[PDB]
Amino acid sequence: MSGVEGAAFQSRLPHDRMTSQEAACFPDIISGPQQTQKVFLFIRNRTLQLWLDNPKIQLTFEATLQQLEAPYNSDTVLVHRVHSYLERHGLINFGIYKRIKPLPTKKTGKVIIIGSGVSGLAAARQLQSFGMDVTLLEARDRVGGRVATFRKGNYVADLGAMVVTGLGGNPMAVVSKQVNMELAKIKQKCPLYEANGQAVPKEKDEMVEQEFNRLLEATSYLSHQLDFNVLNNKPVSLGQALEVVIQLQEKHVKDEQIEHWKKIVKTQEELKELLNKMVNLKEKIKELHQQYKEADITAEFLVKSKHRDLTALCKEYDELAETQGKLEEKLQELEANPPSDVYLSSRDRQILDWHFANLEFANATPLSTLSLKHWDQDDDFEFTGSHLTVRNGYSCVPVALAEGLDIKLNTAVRQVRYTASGCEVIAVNTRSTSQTFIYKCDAVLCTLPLGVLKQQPPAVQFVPPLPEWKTSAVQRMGFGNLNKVVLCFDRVFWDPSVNLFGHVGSTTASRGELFLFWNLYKAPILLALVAGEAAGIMENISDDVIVGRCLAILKGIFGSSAVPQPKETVVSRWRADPWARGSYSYVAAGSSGNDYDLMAQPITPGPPIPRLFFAGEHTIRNYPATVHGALLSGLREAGRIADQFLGA
Ligand SMILES: Cc1cc2nc3c(=O)[nH]c(=O)nc-3n(C[C@H](O)[C@H](O)[C@H](O)COP(=O)(O)OP(=O)(O)OC[C@H]3O[C@@H](n4cnc5c(N)ncnc54)[C@H](O)[C@@H]3O)c2cc1C
Ligand SMILES: O=CCCc1cc(F)cc(F)c1OCc1ccccc1
Repeated sequence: MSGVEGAAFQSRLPHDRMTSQEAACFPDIISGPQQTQKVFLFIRNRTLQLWLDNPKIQLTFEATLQQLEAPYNSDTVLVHRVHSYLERHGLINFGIYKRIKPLPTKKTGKVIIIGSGVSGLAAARQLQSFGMDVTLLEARDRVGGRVATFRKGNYVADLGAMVVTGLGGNPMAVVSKQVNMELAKIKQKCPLYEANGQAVPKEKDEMVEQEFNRLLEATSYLSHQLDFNVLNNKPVSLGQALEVVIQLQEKHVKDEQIEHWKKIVKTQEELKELLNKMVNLKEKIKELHQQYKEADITAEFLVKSKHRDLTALCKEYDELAETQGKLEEKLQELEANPPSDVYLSSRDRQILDWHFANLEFANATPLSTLSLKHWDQDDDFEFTGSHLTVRNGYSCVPVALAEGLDIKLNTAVRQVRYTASGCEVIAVNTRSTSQTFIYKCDAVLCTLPLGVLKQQPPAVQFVPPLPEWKTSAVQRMGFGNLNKVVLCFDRVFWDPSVNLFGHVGSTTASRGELFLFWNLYKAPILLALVAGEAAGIMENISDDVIVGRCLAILKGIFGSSAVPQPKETVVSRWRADPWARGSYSYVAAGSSGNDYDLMAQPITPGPPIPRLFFAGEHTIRNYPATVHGALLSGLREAGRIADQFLGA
């Protein structure tokens, strides 16, 4: 594919037609001749290409006009329109870049942003570029939110986001170039170790995995082909459907076991009756063998008759022992080819629970909480390319984003007042909570995590309270959990050529406890994941004991002598973290992707213009629970807000 077509793809745009969004802002193009539309698209793609080819400097209108070839560089008005649209919507001149045109010194409109994670920072930089007065209020003593990098000595380790999900179409590709993230592709191989330390043999790792795929497709067939979505008044969870399809495979195994037993018994009865019938014939021949020995002309003919009759019963017998053979032959082969005894052996199921845990990792919640119909509604939006880890720590992104922003750390928002005339945010200093702050403004952008919005009683009071249609969405939606244990050693004792290895838990309930180990970093560091039901429960374990359990697993895989005591350790507790209350959102049973749209919807105080805006990973339907989705949501909101307070 070409250069300009690649730029559309990298911007998540169809290279050869206009989006609905573009059709709204450029109606004259839609109703116009086909030729002009083709010219529009080329101007849009080429502008994106100029920006994506060098995202480190601002791409100005003037510079765009100068790098277009004829006849495109001659339609100055259209070029400005396109450049302005792309800039407003954050498709060019986003992230951190050298400004050509320095910042307008008289600001226009005052926006408070709640929260200094990627969504807040991304919006903030936009709004600051559009010439507004932006202040962020962050409760932690750092920026980044759920991007949190641990650094001590040579050790670098991410406690929140750590993976970049393909660069094709990914806005983080731009930010990576801007910020100089060291990215590294993740090697796919992931050996598993049973709870006793033994490696899972390849036959089984392969067999179980393929059966995990088949099981999971069956739940999709149930949902998206049989409408198995609402059972006895309740929406079906993924975990529930998974139980169903396992139960049928178990039924299928039991039934072919029954058919086999029936085939055995039938052949045994045949042999039992045939042998008895052969028994009676030996007796019948016993009595004729006796008459033949006793034996005149009627005697001379008596012998021929007795011989003719004695050998006829031997033909009957020899012919039955022939059938005797082809039965006990058919029997012997059936006693040797039993079908499966059980669908899953005890070890097989434990290994299968690993794959389930891996999916509870990806979604941050136990499977029995996920919406069967919608849990993967975002799959059509995945980026192309291999996944990467941030070898220098993902915190480099929000820290770069924070440069030059008016960011008030240790400032926790307690109440958001919004009315038709303006807004007031009330916050306390987390170091001296008697100290209070009152921030007047024209608009509030709320990037508070869904976990904080769900908090009952509320951590942040809204005045007037949020409308029912918004609170209903917040209650319906899922906010999951996921935790990491960071182990820093003075020497690498694991396989260096492997990024991942799995610990197969002993029980289904605990299947997510320390189930996946990551080797990601220059220094000798391991990350152990705690997923599913284990995530929330493990937060109540002291660090010394949970690390002891890691070392117990690792000493089982590598030997008790090869595993030294760690020099430094860190354990996340995202659920108990008051500024997150969880890891990220998931589509809960009974929710749907539509709730992500309602989360993004701004609030207008009744009689009118909107004042309270929403960004964050829980507000972007096609990219939830990700860093880039948070980034995209901040860009989106900055465009929405600038449209309102500067003009569309
Ligand atoms: C353990 C873990 C692993 C993850 N794995 C990945 C991964 O590899 N890749 C990926 O793309 N995503 C992953 N994610 C998800 C990703 O980190 C998030 O989607 C993303 O960080 C969303 O950030 P946000 O800006 O929307 O919210 P946040 O980063 O939470 O920002 C909200 C901010 O508001 C602040 N705040 C809270 N309450 C208040 C208050 N009262 N007043 C003021 N400020 C307040 C918070 O401190 C925070 O800074 C993971 C997340 C976690 C936690
Ligand atoms: O550590 C953080 C993982 C959380 C996460 C949340 C998402 F919504 C999407 C992700 F890509 C993702 O991170 C990498 C990943 C990819 C596939 C399966 C599991 C994890």
